[PDB]
Amino acid sequence: SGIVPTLQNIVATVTLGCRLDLKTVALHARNAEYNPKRFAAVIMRIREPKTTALIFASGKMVVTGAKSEDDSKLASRKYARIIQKIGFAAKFTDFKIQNIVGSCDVKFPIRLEGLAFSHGTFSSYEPELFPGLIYRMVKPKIVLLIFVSGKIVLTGAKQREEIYQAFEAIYPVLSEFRKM
Amino acid sequence: GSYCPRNLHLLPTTDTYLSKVSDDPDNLEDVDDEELNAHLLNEEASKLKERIWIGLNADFLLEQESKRLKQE
DNA sequence: CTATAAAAAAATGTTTTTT
DNA sequence: AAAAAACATTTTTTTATAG
Repeated sequence: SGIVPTLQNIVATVTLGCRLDLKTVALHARNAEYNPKRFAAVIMRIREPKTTALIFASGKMVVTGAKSEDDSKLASRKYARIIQKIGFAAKFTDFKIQNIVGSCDVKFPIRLEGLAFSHGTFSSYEPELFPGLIYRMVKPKIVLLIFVSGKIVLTGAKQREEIYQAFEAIYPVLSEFRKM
Repeated sequence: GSYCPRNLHLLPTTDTYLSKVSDDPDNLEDVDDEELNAHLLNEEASKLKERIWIGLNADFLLEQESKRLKQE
């Protein structure tokens, strides 16, 4: 009603369109974790606009870290200046955002052992397994995590507007199920 | 609001937060700002990494050199 | 670690064809 | 049984959130 989910995390996928050798990429950068026995990728954890990414020897890194969409696009734009300024061709093609995450505090305790009754056709709650209540929403398909205190994780969607609808929709339900 | 519900497009869209950043796929030469231009170590500094990386991964490098033997 | 989701490509890990 | 080309998973990365 009066609250709107804060983007705490966005995933960005991007293609650079060239099978580029990892060996070299790492040995040219401040943030250079290549462990081919471990992960098959290089790890550059840039400072501004704050990410982590994961470059692949086919040329399609996994940029994870953004707080927004200004960041996530630039985050992945900054590995496109480094890999460029090293020795490779490699463009910036198809910036697709795979995931966005959300959160906030509805500022009151929320019962979960009863939510599993009414809206339990969408729900799965095992108390001592994971204190959260998992809400599988269909329209749109964004997964909510509803904790006892009243804090919600709204990971799932690829558009920001999507996520926000998932908060608005579940609200009159977060209001009905409470500890007065 | 607390009464009649939230208006759909009075909240920001991801698509306004993407169109805020440049789309040039070739000329990514608009995000250069020194700190970025400093994620690329020189000779003496790059030579030290290759030297250290080789040692940490001399584990990895032998199985891959033996993968060169199964391929011969 | 438990749990959500989301990409990605080396790699081993399963089920199932074709010898 | 056996060697084989077929699917499926374990790995990693971020981030908040709480038993």
